[PDB]
Formats: sequence, structure tokens, C-alpha cells
Amino acid sequence: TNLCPFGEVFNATRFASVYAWNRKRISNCVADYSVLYNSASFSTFKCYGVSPTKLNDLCFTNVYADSFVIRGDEVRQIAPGQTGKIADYNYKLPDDFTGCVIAWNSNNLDSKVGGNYNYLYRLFRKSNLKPFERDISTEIYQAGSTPCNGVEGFNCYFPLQSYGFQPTNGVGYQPYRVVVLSFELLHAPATVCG
Amino acid sequence: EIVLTQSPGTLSLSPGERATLSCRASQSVSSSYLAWYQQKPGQAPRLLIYGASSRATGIPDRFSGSGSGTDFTLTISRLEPEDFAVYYCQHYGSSRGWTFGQGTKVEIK
Amino acid sequence: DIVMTQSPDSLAVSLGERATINCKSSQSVLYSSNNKNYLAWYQQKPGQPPKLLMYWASTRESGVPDRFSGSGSGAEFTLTISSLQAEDVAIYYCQQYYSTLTFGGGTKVEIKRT
Amino acid sequence: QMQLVQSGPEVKKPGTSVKVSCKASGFTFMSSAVQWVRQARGQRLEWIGWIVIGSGNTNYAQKFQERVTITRDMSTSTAYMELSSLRSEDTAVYYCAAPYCSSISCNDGFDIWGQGTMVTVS
Amino acid sequence: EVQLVESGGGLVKPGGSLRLSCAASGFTFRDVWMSWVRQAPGKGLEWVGRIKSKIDGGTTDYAAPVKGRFTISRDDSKNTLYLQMNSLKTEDTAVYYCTTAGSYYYDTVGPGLPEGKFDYWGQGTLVTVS
Ligand SMILES: *[C@@H]1O[C@H](CO)[C@@H](O)[C@H](O)[C@H]1NC(C)=O
Repeated sequence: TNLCPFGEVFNATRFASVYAWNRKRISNCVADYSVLYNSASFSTFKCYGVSPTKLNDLCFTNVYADSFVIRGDEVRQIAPGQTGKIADYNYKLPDDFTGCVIAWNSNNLDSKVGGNYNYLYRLFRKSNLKPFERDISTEIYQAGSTPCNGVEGFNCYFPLQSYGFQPTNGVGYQPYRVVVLSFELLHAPATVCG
Repeated sequence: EIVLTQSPGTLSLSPGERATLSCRASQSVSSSYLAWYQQKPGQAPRLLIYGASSRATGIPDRFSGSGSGTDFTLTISRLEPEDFAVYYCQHYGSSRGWTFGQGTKVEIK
Repeated sequence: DIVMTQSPDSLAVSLGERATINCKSSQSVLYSSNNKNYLAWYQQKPGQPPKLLMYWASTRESGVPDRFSGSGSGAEFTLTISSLQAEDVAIYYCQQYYSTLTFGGGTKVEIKRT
Repeated sequence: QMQLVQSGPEVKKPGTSVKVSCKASGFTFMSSAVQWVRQARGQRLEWIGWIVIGSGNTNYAQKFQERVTITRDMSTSTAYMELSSLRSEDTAVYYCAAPYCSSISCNDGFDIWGQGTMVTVS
Repeated sequence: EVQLVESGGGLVKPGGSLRLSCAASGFTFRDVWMSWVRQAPGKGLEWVGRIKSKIDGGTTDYAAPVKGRFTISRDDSKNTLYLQMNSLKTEDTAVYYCTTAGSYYYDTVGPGLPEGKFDYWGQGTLVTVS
């Protein structure tokens, strides 16, 4: 009955770039989401699954935590049925998604005075992502009928673009750490309870 | 920056005659970044050839690009009154390029 | 190890005169991703440790006069001082962050006099 | 039908700055890139710089280094360029150009040019 | 204000060994990558080596001319940076500095820099080999 190590997810010193979003399994432990919900530290705590407090009475076979950093205006894209650059090319939730999306304001940590360019997002892809797909390719994006020679210049571009995260950014342009908690009921005894 | 030059700087031809325009890079890079444009006085430049050979949409069959490496050409099988214009070549490169040649003109003789 | 080189080794500049320092890397410091050039410029005076003026050579650090600005991309860059003051006499160094850390040999900037 | 529409003529004093706009229409802006070229009357075309719309990345000719800035605002579907420290030699017609872009792919050359903007410095 | 303190310099016989150290200032030491830089009199700056912050592997790297003769370590409970040099050569004569330079791009430190800047250098200490 070990307590789930939520601090390893929510208190993490570093977060993955959204183009290569981190994934961690939570299993065989005692969850507490009420401590998160009542922390009042989160700018957003929204469930598309069971309501934020009703879920505390439920057991699951597992929970997955998807961790990444995006602009505050992009937080709305982290939902089922959404479109836009993050929803289509970096991270996608299925229309059948069950779980919750939690956002935290990291402007005091992830921003840098000259700008923090270590957080990357995908700008180009040949097609939209499948739900929970993680595309980490760095291959130069091709456009047009002419084959790309692997060298940037015209109709050849690096697929990723950095965020310009700075302390002076308006709230919509401030970085937010986002954790998506996906819940599953597999044909197995539950391993996660609270 | 790569320097492009053109020759002849001026040509004089009668309508119905075959014409050839040419250019030379200070160094060879690739045919894939070469394009030719046509300009008339009072008008913006218009794309004729790209990829050093492909026709732009709506371009007549008499126009074709040619050549390779350092030396590229643009040819017209027979001149029409519409074809008397100033022409330019451009090299896109890997960027930090995109230079234009000195230009060439075809006059009516 | 990546090696940075600088030129001129030294430049005499009269007061109020514009001055520049050129440099060239053994390889590009551009990362493709982020479209950033990992080049910084440092200032050193005798008896003192060097201090940072610009980190990407595109932006000034706090306390740095607006007279200073970097330029260029890829393997080749230039630092420009729009007008030199006596307070700006120093040895200037390039630093690369592309891999580990590298410094150039540095360039001396001094006031021209008879 | 794709078209580019540029801002109209403007006259500036030396030592001042000028801004020129180029509005997109009839094609996908985000997949495109915009090139800026200027031409003095009777003179050869001169490249100034270019911008990739999706990334905002730019490059400039060494002649215009730190004299020209190119920006874009996708919500206005418009490219913008600014030139500073104007000289009488900068008098020219300024043009924007871009490849046609479908939802699938873009052309491999600058098939569409704007009508041009006259800029005079005196 | 932010101030580093350096010590352990002095004359060393060739083929000998020396331990150098630098005390941390008020800025968080443990979360900042640190490096050693040396400058011989009459010469330009030369990088010696670097150590990563605790969040990372904590691994180190060295400039090729000094590799295998130099070891970098830190004591987080004392917030002190150390350099051990072995088999010293007359070529190694230099003033040695401890710095934060180059760390800001790769470290986890936010915008809240105590002086508005992340670039800190010690005054260094002279090491002489003869
Ligand atoms: C992060 O650590 C702090 C330590 O005081 C704790 O108060 C907070 O609840 C933690 N956040 C978690 C576990 O999500």
C-alpha cells in the first residue's frame, strides 16, 4: 500500500519537450488526487472523464502520466476533439478519452531571461498524429514536388520550432507544465486505488 | 554569397527566330535551386522555369530550361512579340543566397 | 574539440570611432532546431576575470551599453561597437556552446594615439 | 486564383525608416514562404531577405544586415518588412513574392509576385 | 551580492599534484553546471573542464590537452567546487577560475537571477609549475 510517487511527476525538475512528451506508468500504489485538486496550485484541473472528486472513489488497472510544457493559450488544445498545432502535431487525445488535464504555471521556473529555447514543439508533419502518438523524428520536412535533399533552404525545413519562453511574456505566452492523467480499465484486477 | 552572371547582356533578334539566354555561377551548386523569371516594364517579374527545367503553370511549350553544374541556359524555340523582355536567373541555394544575375534583354530587330 | 579563431589580433581605435571584431568557427554553431547560433562574446580587463556581454550574439545582457551588437550566422560572425569609448578598452573573446566549451584566442581593443 | 497585394507608395526622408506590407490571398499561407526583392528603375533585381511563414525564420543579404527586419502575422495573413537608415540610393520598387501552396504541397519557385510598392527617399 | 571565493593556488614542483577549490555564493550551487577555465599570462582563455548539476548524470568532461590528468568534483553539502590536478607540467601554469559561464542555457535555473544575470566568475588563483 505504498503511496503513489506523484512528486516524481508534478515536482519534476525537468519536463520533456512537447514534441517528445514524457510518458510514465502509475501502478500498484495508493493514489491521492484530492491532494492535487485541493492544492489550489493549479491554474486548470479539468476532467473529461469522471468528475475531479468523484474519481477518488474509483479504482483503475493503471494510470498514465503524460508530461510536457506548452504556452498557456495552448492549454485548451489538450482535450478530445481539438485541433491546432499542438493537438495535431505534438500531442493528441482520443475522442473517447477518459481522464483529467492539469495545468500549472511555470513562468517562475521554465522561463529564462534571454529566453528558454530548450522547450521544443513540432511545427511540420506529413499528416496529423494518431491519439497518444509520439513522433520524435528530426528528419527534414519536405514540401512540394521536388524531393528534399536533407538540407534546409527552400521547401525543406527542420520539423521542430522552439518556444520563446521569457519572464516578460503575457500570460497566454507564459509556459505551463501540463500533466495529463489517462485512466484505464483493462481486463484485470485494479492496481490503483485511493 | 554566390555570384551569378549573364550573357549576352543584350540580344537583338527578329520575331520567329530561335533565342538562347545563358548564365554562369561563380560556383556550381544544384539545378534544383535554379529558376528563371521574365519581366516587362511596369510589371512584376513572372516565373517561367523552375528546377532548371520545369515549366511554370501556363507557360508555352517553346520555353525550356537547360544546362547543368556551373552553366545554365534558357531557350526559346521561336520568338513571339510577347517574348521580348528582360530575363533574370535566381539561385535559392541552402539560403544565405538567393542572388540574382545581372539580367539580360532581348530587343526586336 | 571545436576551435574558434579571431581576427584581427588587435585593433587600434580612436575615441568615438566605430570598431568591429571578426571571428570564424571550425564548424557552424547553428543548431538547426531553434534557429539559434550558440555564440557569446566576453570582455576582459587586466587583473580581472572576463564577463559576458552577449549570449547568442543577438541580444545584450543587463548593464551592457546599447553600442554593442553582434552579427552573422552559422560559422562566421562579427561583433560591432557603434562607437568606442575609453571605458570599453578590453580584450574580447568569443565563446562557443555548441559542444563542451571553447574560447577563441581573443582580440585586443585599444585607443589609438600618437 | 492566388494573388499578393502590397501596400501603396510612400515617400520618406533620409535617416528614417519605411514599412511595406504584403497581404496573402487564395492559397495556404502557413505552408508558404515570402521573399522580398527590390528594383531601382533600369537596374537588376536585388534580393533583400526572406521569411518562412510557419516558423518565422528569416535570412538577409549581407548588404542589409541589421538594416532590414522581416516579420509576419498569420492572423492578418500578411507579411511585413521594415528598412531602416534610409538613403537616397534606397529609392526602388519593392516586391514580395511567394509560391502557390495547396493544402498538400507548395510550388518549387516564386510563381506569384505582388504589384510592387514604390519607395522614394529624398 | 554574488561572490565566489577561490583558494589552493601556489608553487608546485613538476610531476606533482595540486587540489584547487572554489566556494559557492548565495545563488543555488547544486542546480548550476560549473566549469573551470584557465589563463596563462600573455595567453587567451582556455577551457579546462565541466561538471553537470545533480539533476543530470553528474558526469564530467575535459578539454583534450588536460584529459586524464584532471578530475572535477563537488561537495553539495559544502557547496564547494573542487579540481584535482595530477602530473603537473610547466605547460599547466595559469590562473585558474571557477565559473557559471555557459550553464544557463543547459541548467534548470529560472528567470529569477539575483543580479539580473547568470554569468558569474571568481577572481581565480595562480598556479605555478617550475
Ligand atoms: C511538491 O513538493 C512540495 C514540498 O513541500 C509539496 O508540498 C507538494 O505537495 C508537492 N507536489 C506534489 C506532490 O504534487
